[PDB]
Amino acid sequence: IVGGTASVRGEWPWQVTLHTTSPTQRHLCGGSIIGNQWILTAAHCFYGVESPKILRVYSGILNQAEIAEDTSFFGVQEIIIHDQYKMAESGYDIALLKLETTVNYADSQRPICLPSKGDRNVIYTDCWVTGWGYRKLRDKIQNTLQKAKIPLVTNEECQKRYRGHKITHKMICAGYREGGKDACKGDSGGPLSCKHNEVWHLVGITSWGEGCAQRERPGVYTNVVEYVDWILEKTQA
Repeated sequence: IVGGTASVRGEWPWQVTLHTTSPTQRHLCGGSIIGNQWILTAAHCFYGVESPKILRVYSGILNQAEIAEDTSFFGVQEIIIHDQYKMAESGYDIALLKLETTVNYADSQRPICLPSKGDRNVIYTDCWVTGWGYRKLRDKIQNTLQKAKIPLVTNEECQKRYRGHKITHKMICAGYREGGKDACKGDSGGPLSCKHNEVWHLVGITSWGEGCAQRERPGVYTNVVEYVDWILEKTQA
């Protein structure tokens, strides 16, 4: 996260840190608890990932330092990547991780509400992007979970900033005209949480951007509401 600040412990209880154990353990991507056995994240986070066996999901984490060899984690039973996914910039950057065991909800770990189709007319004015990603294009994974408040921009406005791309209605962007605050490498798969009516909704999934926090380059996110039918289909046994 560029231009953000340290999060308060338990402030984003749905935020998880997805680790890979290969070659050695490290943070791979962010993700969001949306069900007792489900994490919603980004499809492009599994590039090169041949098996879910090398994945570990850690919930209720503030500092990466809290994660040690003796720290409990959730194994991943199945990685579900949208069948239309090809690459982040072309959209459909969404994936579900079916956990081997169920998450016991508590103040430190709880699900974020999925957006409602009836709220695509709502104007989210309190949205935040979170993660342990880079604080600078050329950086490294951060210890403390960072947060940054970023305004949503219309897709028409976003398209104007990415003329070489096709910003579809299945994407949603957030950023400041002058840049300065944005998600970055390592934040991928993380949530774009927006508080509406005293309730937090998973509006977007951190996906991509032209570098990080540059002026006139809004961050691009997977427009979650466009995937609620997909999520239901893929999670409904």
